[PDB]
Formats: sequence, C-alpha cells, structure tokens
Amino acid sequence: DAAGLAISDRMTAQIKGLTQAQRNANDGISLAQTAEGALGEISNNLQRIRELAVQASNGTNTQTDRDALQAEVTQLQSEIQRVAEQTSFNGQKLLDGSFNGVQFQIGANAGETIGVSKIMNAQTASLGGSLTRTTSTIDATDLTKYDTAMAAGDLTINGVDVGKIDAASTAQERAAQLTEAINRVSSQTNVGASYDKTTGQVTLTSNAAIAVAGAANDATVAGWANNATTGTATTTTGINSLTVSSFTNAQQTITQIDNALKDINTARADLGAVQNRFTSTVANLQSMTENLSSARGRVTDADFASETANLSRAQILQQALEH
Repeated sequence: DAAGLAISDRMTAQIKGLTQAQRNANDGISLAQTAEGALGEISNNLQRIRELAVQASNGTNTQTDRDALQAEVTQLQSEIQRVAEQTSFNGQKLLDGSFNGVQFQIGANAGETIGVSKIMNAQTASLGGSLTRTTSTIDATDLTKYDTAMAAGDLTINGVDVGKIDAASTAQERAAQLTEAINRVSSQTNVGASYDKTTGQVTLTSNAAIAVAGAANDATVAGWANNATTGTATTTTGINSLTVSSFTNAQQTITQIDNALKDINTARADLGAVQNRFTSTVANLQSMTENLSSARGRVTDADFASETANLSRAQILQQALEH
C-alpha cells in the first residue's frame, strides 16, 4: 500500500491545488478586464481631446473659441489623470506605472505560473511618450508697459506682423491681447501662444527657433523683445503640457494624442492576450480537475464496495461454518 498512500496523497494535492489555481486564473481575468476597461475610458477621453484639437485648428476661431475648447480639454486631462492614478484591483494600482507585472500560480506545484506583464504609466505626465519642441515662456506680470499701445509693425513673428493692439488697462489684458494677435497668425508663422490663466504664464511654442522683430523692441509692452533665435528646445513627456490654445498647439496635440492612443491600444492588446491565456488555462484546469475527481470517485466507490463485500462475506461464511 506504500504506492497507494503515495498516489492518494498526490491526488489530494493535485485536486486541491488545481481547484485553487482555477480560482487564481479567474482572478487574473478579472484584474485584466478591470485594467482594460479603465484604459478604454482613457481612450474615449483621448478621442474627445483629439476631436477638440481638430476643431481648434478651425481658421475662423477667435481666441475665446479656442479657450472654450481648452477648458474642455483641461476637464478631460483631469479625468484621464484620476483614472490612471486611482484605478486598482483589490488594493493594487494598475495604471500609474507601479504595476511591474505579477505572476499567478496556475498549477498545483511551485513555479507553475503565468505572468501579467507590466502595465504602462497612463498618467498624463507620461501618456503618449516624448515630445520635443521650441518653447518660450513669459509672465503676464512682465507686461508693465501694457498702457503703451501697439501699431502694426511693432511686433513681428517669423516676419509676420501681429498688427495693431489697443492700449490695455492691466498687464493681464495685454497678455490676452498678445495671445490673440500672435494666434491669429499662428497657421502662417508656425508659432502658437497658450495663455495659462491659472498661473498667468504665456508660452510660445514652435517646431523651430522663433524670430521676434518689429518696431517696439520692448518685452514690457509686447512680451518679447527683438531676437532672431527666441526659444529653447525643450522636452516633456505625456499629454499634460498640451493645449489647443492656438493652431500650432492644437496641431501638436493631434499628433501627441495619436501617440497616446497607440500606447493605450497596445496596452489593451497585451491585456486581451493575457485574458485569453487565463481563459484557456481555466479550461485546462477545469478539465483536469474533473478527470482527477472522477478518478478519485471510482477509487472511493471501489473501496466502499470492497468494505461492504468483505464484511458481508465474513458473516455469511460464519453462518455456513456454524451449521
């Protein structure tokens, strides 16, 4: 019975181990579905941003029109960021870049595992990857000569005149005025302005050096003094520094959002594959466990039959002998 004890004990280890492992694989499906659903909501939000970037590139837009589109973009970036930073399955974050992958015990024995691969950092500071362009930032508060009116020719961008600008009563108003006039010619100069009202900063953006010229040559009235190579080549990650404030900005946003969607798509593809792997694992474990338990059932049935038959036999023989 040495072999019988060894087999019975292994059958028990197998049945119980493979039964827990099917639970484990089912839990793996649920985590992946969760991560994939959440990425799906981010993708929706990304499409919305992209669509607003197309709309913002309308040649008939005022700055006020673009600022309204940017308000919605800002709302969307907030929602993408909280989904990416908050999403979890049973106490473990999935989309913040901290999911280094996990292995699932899907067999009875140590080391019989299936890995869920690391999941991308879908936070807005990371989503979509690299983006390098030329930027130049001022503060609205720098515009101390906001009262000094501008006549056409005072400020030019890449040799394109921004035109006349009336006297302002605040530095912040001149900031608004400069954003507006620069952005009017953005599609022609390849330079766009984003005026962040939360901070008061005006950022110029381009794919190349910015040629600032004109009659005024005073940063305190027209934001930037004359300089043929204005701006610095600068890199950020993700979509968080994206705006649709100008044609130039909105064109960058389209391109970068496309990069972000690609990243999401491939992450969702990975997660679909791992679900598939877990589902075929569950099918395998269910089949194996059913076979093993059926085999056990035949053994215990036979044991009961032999016990009953042996006990009966001993009594019937006893009777025969007592005659």
